[PDB]
Amino acid sequence: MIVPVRCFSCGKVVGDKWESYLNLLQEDELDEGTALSRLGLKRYCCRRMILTHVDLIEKFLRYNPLEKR
Amino acid sequence: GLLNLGVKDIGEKVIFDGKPSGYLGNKLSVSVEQVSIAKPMSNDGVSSAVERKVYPSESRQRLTSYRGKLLLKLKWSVNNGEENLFEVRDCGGLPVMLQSNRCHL
Amino acid sequence: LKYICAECSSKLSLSRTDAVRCKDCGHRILLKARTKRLVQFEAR
Ligand SMILES: [Zn+2]
Ligand SMILES: [Zn+2]
Repeated sequence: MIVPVRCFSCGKVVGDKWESYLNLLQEDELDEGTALSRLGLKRYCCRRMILTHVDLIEKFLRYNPLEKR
Repeated sequence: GLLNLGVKDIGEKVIFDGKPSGYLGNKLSVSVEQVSIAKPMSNDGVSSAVERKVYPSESRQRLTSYRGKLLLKLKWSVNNGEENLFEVRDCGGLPVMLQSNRCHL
Repeated sequence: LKYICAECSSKLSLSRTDAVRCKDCGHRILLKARTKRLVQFEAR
């Protein structure tokens, strides 16, 4: 679902970096490794959290029971 | 279709009544020549008019089955074509399966 | 105004001896709406 706030292994806050990672991937032609390095994720424990996130929340939000379809 | 081939190869089942008519009175030859399943629809009570469209989400939420009507026309044949009485008879709601041609998705 | 239709998502309300159906369409499934009520939790 939505991006976890903190990295599991150590505790570094990665919940403010998903949108930045997506912007760095989309606007600039940065590889995932370079984008993660620019975001400040040096350890692979922190790197995996943003590199392997799925973001199922966007798929979940398409089913809204309080708005006419 | 397989259903149409099945009813075609079933054949006609024949009965007699005692009304003196060489064997026993007149002859009855009941058969089926067309089986049709329709996509599920909802009567919405008794309003009818244009029938509503049921969906698997509605079936799951209602905790009921997702079935469409089954239609059969009986070839009520008397004395080998002397007098034929066609009549389409519904046979309840046949449970239809999702993403098939008889489903709304 | 405590119910929401399950197909057109229109808010409505019910009364005694009232049909369980939408007032704008024929759907007979009404999701219960979430109201404002204190629900204490723990951030653990
Ligand atoms: Zn970490
Ligand atoms: Zn409605």
